[PDB]
Amino acid sequence: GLMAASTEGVISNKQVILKDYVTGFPKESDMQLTTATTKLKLPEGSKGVLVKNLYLSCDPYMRSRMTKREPGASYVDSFDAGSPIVGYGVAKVLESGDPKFKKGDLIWGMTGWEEYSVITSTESLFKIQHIDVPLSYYTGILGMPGMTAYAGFYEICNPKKGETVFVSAASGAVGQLVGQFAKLLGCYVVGSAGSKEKVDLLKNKFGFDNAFNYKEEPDLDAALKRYFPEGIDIYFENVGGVMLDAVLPNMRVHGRIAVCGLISQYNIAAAEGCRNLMYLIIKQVRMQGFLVFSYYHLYEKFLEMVLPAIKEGKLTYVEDVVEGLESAPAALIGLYAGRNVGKQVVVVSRE
Amino acid sequence: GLMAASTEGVISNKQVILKDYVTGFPKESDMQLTTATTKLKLPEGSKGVLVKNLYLSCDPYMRSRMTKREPGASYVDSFDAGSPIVGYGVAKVLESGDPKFKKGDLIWGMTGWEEYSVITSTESLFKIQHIDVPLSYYTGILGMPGMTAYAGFYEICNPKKGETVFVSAASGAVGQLVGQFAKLLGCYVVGSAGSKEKVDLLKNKFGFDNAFNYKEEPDLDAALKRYFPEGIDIYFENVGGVMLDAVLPNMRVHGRIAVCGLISQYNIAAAEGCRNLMYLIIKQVRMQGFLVFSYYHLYEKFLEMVLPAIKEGKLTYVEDVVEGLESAPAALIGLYAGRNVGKQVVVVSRE
Ligand SMILES: NC(=O)c1ccc[n+]([C@@H]2O[C@H](COP(=O)([O-])OP(=O)(O)OC[C@H]3O[C@@H](n4cnc5c(N)ncnc54)[C@H](OP(=O)(O)O)[C@@H]3O)[C@@H](O)[C@H]2O)c1
Ligand SMILES: NC(=O)c1ccc[n+]([C@@H]2O[C@H](COP(=O)([O-])OP(=O)(O)OC[C@H]3O[C@@H](n4cnc5c(N)ncnc54)[C@H](OP(=O)(O)O)[C@@H]3O)[C@@H](O)[C@H]2O)c1
Ligand code: NA
Ligand code: NA
Repeated sequence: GLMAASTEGVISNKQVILKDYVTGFPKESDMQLTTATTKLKLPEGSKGVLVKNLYLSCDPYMRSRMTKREPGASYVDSFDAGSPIVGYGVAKVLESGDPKFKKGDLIWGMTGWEEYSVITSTESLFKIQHIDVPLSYYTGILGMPGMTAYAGFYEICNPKKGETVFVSAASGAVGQLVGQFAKLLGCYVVGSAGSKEKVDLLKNKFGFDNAFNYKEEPDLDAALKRYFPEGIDIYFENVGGVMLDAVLPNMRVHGRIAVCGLISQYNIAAAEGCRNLMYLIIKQVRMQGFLVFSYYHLYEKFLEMVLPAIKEGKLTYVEDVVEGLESAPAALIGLYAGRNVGKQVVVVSRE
Repeated sequence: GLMAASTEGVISNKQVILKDYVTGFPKESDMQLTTATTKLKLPEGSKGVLVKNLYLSCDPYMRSRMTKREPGASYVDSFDAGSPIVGYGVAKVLESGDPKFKKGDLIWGMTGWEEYSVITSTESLFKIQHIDVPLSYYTGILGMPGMTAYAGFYEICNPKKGETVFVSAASGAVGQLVGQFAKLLGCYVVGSAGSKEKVDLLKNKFGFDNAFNYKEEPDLDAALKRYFPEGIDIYFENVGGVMLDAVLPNMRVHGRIAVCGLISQYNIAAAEGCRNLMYLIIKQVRMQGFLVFSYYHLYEKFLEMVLPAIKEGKLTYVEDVVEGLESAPAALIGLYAGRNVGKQVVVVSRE
């Protein structure tokens, strides 16, 4: 077989399309791998960038964008059926209408699930300077998940030396950093995760004081009392559901719950009830939700702290890396089954 | 018929006894009116007071004390089966072992459901000085409920001029004050209550901007959008249950929920689930429980503000007054049916 090159400079652009809006849990077959065509040229008048995508993030929030809604009651618009999935990634600039960015610069920000994207505005892109770390880190510890852990722990939890900290989904992109931040502060830290592998990772890689497999614990209250005989000062909440109900009676007086996520609720049409809210009164607890995008003014301050800590080996990170856009649908769905061990990354292209 | 006076100075002391611990909703027949005897003499060595009870408070928390528990996981010990109900009241000192208190002084604090009580310690009693108000006010606006409204609204809600405020159980002991405090601050204030009488009281007596009868609203979300077309900055939560679920999607960004009470949950063995907690994240809401007893250091500051406001007619109060200890069981149970119109008081004796 033989394929002539295009005399109009057309090349192939593989894409992951959302075929149609999703009800309940997403399936691989809700997405379609396709091959489009592109002339690698920016639209006339573009103030944006034409990029080659290198790495894509799989992030839990992305399921919410697969449900059809009008712009509102969500912080962000639905995906468009028939168009590529969009999400955070790391890309190389091919052409720019903004002279801040030149060919060969590396960026992170919202991009398409495709080999090549046009991003119409640069105002929400970050130009990468420090490349003495794996570039995939700018989807996790040096991107949106790392900023989430930094904001949620240091700005919402009011953490103090000697406090007790519980983290759910603790081996994941956000949780693995919260627990390290807490350990470095001098807190007692425990995490919950969904397998022996992830429990062992918490104790051995991340230095949590203890951890347990929630899927093997018939009695979550008894598990939390095993590790917190005098209660929990801070709950960093990533999951919601039965774990939140089990936590509430185990909070300390003036305890805090940072409500980062509620991933156990993301795929069911009607959420489970939280039943132990009386303990917010009895223990005088502050339960506070937050959105990372309200804290990006702190990003440069965050990088000034975390880059040298990674270099010094004070902070570490575990990524789950899968190869190719072809892998991306299964990697995204896998978040809701705990398939990922650490932060889920898709490698579209290393260069 | 003829009854000789006792040659040992014994007199009759009517009491309301808890016959046995309560499961589910309390009944009048869970309590027993009885006549004991007393020699109005303090025990040898007593550092406390012998008092004549004048007024008793019916307060929602009292149901929790009718369930048997070990000392813990509740901020206070169960009632004793076979002994008088205890709760906040207003009393006259007959005899004292503490010379701070003399015969004829008026106090408020925790006392027995009886004509005469021995209170073993004075450390938690307040000696009343200002008697140019109804003495019953020291069970409500000048007692524990008034302190609750002051602390919860001014210390937990971070209220600001022009903010939107929603109050549940808004015609009750606490809620009727929160809404007045909010109106005086320049907030837009709406309240929910369980009857037309109480709705009309909110608009006409307390100057709320609006109010509605939750028992007549099939769609609580639609009712809240009627009164809050741009959402709720502060929810002062007294009820929990379906009202909390309806509020959450109607919160404004950086909205606050002061969790004072959850009375819809007090009598059912398993609480209803709160299902809309995702909105704590989407709207970045602070949902914070508190206990009035952590704020009694502010009581003298509270009285310096509220006494002149009551005298000037800036603040008003509505009490539901029933006559006699014989009325007390039905008045207490009535709280869980909304029988009370305003703060529920029992008159044991006017002097
Ligand atoms: N507020 C914000 O701005 C913000 C930003 C970023 C992330 N978040 C939230 O933070 C949380 C963590 O995100 P992440 O990126 O770090 O994800 P992640 O932990 O790397 O991956 C998701 C993990 O969720 C766990 N999980 C999935 N379904 C579950 C269920 N039904 N019950 C309990 N655990 C379940 C799984 O771990 P196990 O194997 O341990 O079950 C899975 O590996 C998510 O809720 C996300 O939405 C919020
Ligand atoms: N955190 C603290 O330190 C503290 C201190 C004091 C009080 N509190 C709490 O504050 C709340 C109000 O106390 P309060 O003394 O002012 O009581 P209150 O409002 O004077 O009386 C209770 C009222 O609750 C309402 N209610 C009863 N069952 C209900 C249900 N199933 N659904 C909805 N509403 C229901 C009724 O009003 P409607 O006719 O309008 O239904 C009833 O009149 C209570 O939850 C109490 O426990 C907390
Ligand atoms: Na501690
Ligand atoms: Na407002």
